[PDB]
Formats: sequence, C-alpha cells, structure tokens
Amino acid sequence: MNTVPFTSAPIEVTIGIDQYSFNVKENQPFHGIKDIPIGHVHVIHFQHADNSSMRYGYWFDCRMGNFYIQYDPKDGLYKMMEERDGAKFENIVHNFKERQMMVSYPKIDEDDTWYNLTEFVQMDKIRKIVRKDENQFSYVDSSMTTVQENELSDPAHSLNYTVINFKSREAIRPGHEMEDFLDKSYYLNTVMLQGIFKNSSNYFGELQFAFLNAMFFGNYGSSLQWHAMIELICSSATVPKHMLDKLDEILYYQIKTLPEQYSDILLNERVWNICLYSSFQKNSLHNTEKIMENKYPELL
Amino acid sequence: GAMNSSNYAELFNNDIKLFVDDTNVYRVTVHKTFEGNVATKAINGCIFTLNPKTGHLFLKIIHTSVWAGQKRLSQLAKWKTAEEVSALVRSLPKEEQPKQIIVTRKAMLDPLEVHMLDFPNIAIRPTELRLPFSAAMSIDKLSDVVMKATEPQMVLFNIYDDWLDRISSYTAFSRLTLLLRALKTNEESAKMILLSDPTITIKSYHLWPSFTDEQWITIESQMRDLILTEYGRKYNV
Ligand SMILES: CN(C)C(=O)Oc1cccc(N)c1
Ligand SMILES: CN(C)C(=O)Oc1cccc(N)c1
Repeated sequence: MNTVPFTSAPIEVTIGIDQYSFNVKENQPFHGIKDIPIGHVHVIHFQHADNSSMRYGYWFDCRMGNFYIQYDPKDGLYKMMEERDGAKFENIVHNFKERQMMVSYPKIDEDDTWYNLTEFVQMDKIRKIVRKDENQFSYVDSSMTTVQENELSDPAHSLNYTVINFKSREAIRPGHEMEDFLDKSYYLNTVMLQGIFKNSSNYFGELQFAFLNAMFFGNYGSSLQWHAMIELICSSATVPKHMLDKLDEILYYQIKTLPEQYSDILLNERVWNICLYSSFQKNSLHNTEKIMENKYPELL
Repeated sequence: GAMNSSNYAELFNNDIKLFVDDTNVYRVTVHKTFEGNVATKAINGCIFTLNPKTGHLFLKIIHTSVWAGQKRLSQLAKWKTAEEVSALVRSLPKEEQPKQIIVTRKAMLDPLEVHMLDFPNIAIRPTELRLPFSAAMSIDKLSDVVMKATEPQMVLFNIYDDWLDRISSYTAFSRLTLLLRALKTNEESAKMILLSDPTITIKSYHLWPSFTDEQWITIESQMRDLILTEYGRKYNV
C-alpha cells in the first residue's frame, strides 16, 4: 500500500481519489492519502471550491515512482510531482502518518469496483494518449480536446485517442462500401484490433480510460471516444465471443458507477438504443441491458 | 447544407451540380400467389440524375437482373444508386464533375457520401423541396426506354428539349417542375393538356411538344388549374 503526500492544502478543494472524494477546507491540516492499493492505476483529481470550472487531475501508478502533490500559487492548481530522493520521501510520509494527517484510501474489502473499471488500463498506454514524457504521471482536465476534435488546437495539450470515423477511407474498403458501412467487422477486427491496437486488451484499456476521463472530468471528447468504441463493436456482426462477454462486464460496471444525475450529459441516447436494441449485438449485452433498463429507463 | 426555397437561385449558377432521385430505382408489382400469399415482382427502374442548369439528364436504367438473389432490396437500391452515381462522376472529365450532388431523399445521404469518399470536394446535400421527379416515368417514351431494356443501360437526354434557346434555366426548371407536379397529381387529366390537340407534335429527338411561347403560357396555365383543382378534389375546397 502506497502513499501520495501533500505539501499543504492552501485552497479549499474537493479531492477525488479514484471513485472516492472528500472536502478539504482552506488551510486545513491535510497532508495526503495513504493505503492506496498497489497493482492498479489511480487518478487523483481536484475541483476548487471557488471555481467549479476546470475539474483536473493526475493518472499515476505508485509502482513507477514516489509522487506527491504541491499547490502552485502562480499557476493556481495542485500539481503532482515526483520525488527522486527515496529516503527523503519515506521520511516525509512516516512523519505525516505518525501525526495522522492523511486520509485512508477507503476501499471496502468485498469491493472490486476500481479493478472492474481499470482492468485493462495500463500507465504506459495512458502516457501515449497523454503526451508529456518528462513525467511518469499524466495530467487531464475538463477542457482538453482530442486529436480528432482538432481536425474538425494546441497539439501539446491534446488527448491522442485512436481516431475512429465510420465514414472514412480507413473504415470502408473500396468496393465493399455498403458491406463495410452496415457491418463494421472489417474495421473492428482487421483495421483496429489486428492493425492498430494489436489485441482486445489494448482496445478495452483505451475504452475504459476514455470513460473514466468523461466521468471524472466531464471531458466531452473522451465521452465521444467511449461511445465510438462501443458502437464499433456493437455494429460488427463478427466479434470474438470473449470480447463480447468482456464488453458486457466492462459496460455494466461503468453504468453501475455513473452518477445518477450525470446520465443526461454522459450517455448518448442514439448510441445506446442502437447498441442495445438494433445492432448485431443487441442480444449480447445481457448484464448491461438489464442495468440500463432498471437505472436509466428514461434514456430508452 | 439543405436546399430549400431560400437558396433556390443557386441551382442556376455556374457551379456544376446534379440532382439525384432514387424513387424509381426499385419498382415492384405486388400480387397474390397460388397459395393466396403475397409476393412482389420487380420491374425495370432508373436513376434520375439531372443537371438543372443545362437540362442534361443521365438516365441509368436498372435492369431487374440486378436484384436476383439479393435481400433487403429497398436498402440495396439506395447503395446501388450511390454506386452508379459514383461511377458516373468518375467517368466524367474533371472539369465536368459536379461540385455538389443534391439528393431528393435524405436516405440517400449516407450511401452517396460513403461511395464518394474519394471525392472530398464534392458536397452531398439534401433538400427541403418536395420535387416531383418520380413523375418522369409517366411520359410514355420514358416508360418505354426503361421497360424495353434487356440489360443495364445509360440513356442520355436533355429534359428541357430546346427550351434554353428561348428561356433561362430558372424558367425551364420551373416549367419542368410544374409539368411533373401535374403528371404526378393527375396523370390522365394532365396527359390531355399536352397532346389532346393533334397538330402540336414532339420532335423525334424531344420529350415535350413543339409549343410556341404563347401555347406554353396556355399549357402552363392549364397545369396550374389542374394542380389547384386536384388539391380541391382531394381536400374538398
Ligand atoms: C409517346 N408520347 C407521345 C409520349 O411520351 O407522351 C407523352 C406523355 C406525357 C408527357 C409527354 N411529354 C409526352
Ligand atoms: C451528356 N448528356 C447528358 C447529354 O449530352 O445529354 C444530351 C443533351 C442533348 C441532347 C441529347 N440527345 C443528349
């Protein structure tokens, strides 16, 4: 179990750690988060009390270094940093734990939620979507745009998700226009899975990361990406059976975890009704269809 | 964007454009089987592709053999239309290819767009106008090259005959749309207006009679009466 210490909390802020969140008052004696489970990526995220504008945060993996948070009064945000001096870090953490100035990552033992939301998400793939190679952790916020969004403006600050576009030469084989547009199996299995992602685990990892950025930061381009990746599978007549069974599990836990009051903006009515009721896989997402129908019957 | 009453003069500017109508591509007669069930028999159809500025009509005849052994024919018809339009554009010299293609039914947008991915600078547009292009197929000579076809065939016509020697393309299009609206709403009583007088004939190389300018005004007036009436006979007014 690892620790992310905070230098201080000079501004009132709601702090999130994965799916948990807590309020910290201006200048409250808060010095970080302990007992963070090893073996998973994590996200620590922030919303200032004075400016709910800009949710922002950092994706990290404590196996890749010792990381802490420090408020920057010039740029006006909580920044993640790496501490290269190992004995300095251990000494900092042990003092803060001794003075009980840290919150405990509050995982319930029966609870697999975070594992189920991040099963295929790897830090190395996050760092290729979010390019800032001098750091081991990745910054994301509500306003960052995606590569595909830029085509339709600062490249350094973009989310480099895999571009999916159903009306594109990559998606449509010359001479198979109707076939490839109505059955996207070619595009899913050959172009994306065999060609670009290499395997379905990398595909699911990007889908999961896109959902998490949509949910935690209200990142609109990430929501677009999540839905596009769902639609590409559902619109394929030919999908490996293990992929469909895993997709159903993935989506089920995403829908389970979604705030009930954010479903109006985070869920695209057209994609979901198509996927669950019109698509080739309309009968292949039993768990997802049952939770959607019992929790968001309005959308449908 | 969508083509409507507001931007109607754009049809007659000097940017090449084509209307594409797919109504008459997949055509059937519905009949009873010996067992008393219902079946369809397809008949020949056509794609109606019209340059509104010149009157250049590319009439691609769709022979019933193209449906043999195929499923979901109404859906296939839209993709077949898009494939043929795409093939037509690729056959034209660059300086004759359209800058816009306007489809008369919105269901043609995605099929044409996918077939034209190679042509990103050709705009595919819908329209809000209720254009009466199915109604060409009621002109006997048109009913006949389509029905007589024994194989796929492209037939080239000017749908305005020689009108552009005397009127503008705006006026020619308006005449065409009035005749076709007329030939829709009531084929029989609108068939009388054009040839119930035996001294006005069509040249061998034309679709409409050689009306003089004054006879066209009379004819056009008779067609508007027909359309207004039928709109009464229909709605009782
Ligand atoms: C064989 N004929 C004379 C023929 O096509 O009759 C029509 C019918 C309707 C409109 C026109 N223009 C001509
Ligand atoms: C390229 N096409 C549309 C074409 O030339 O159409 C015409 C025009 C005028 C007379 C004839 N016979 C055909």
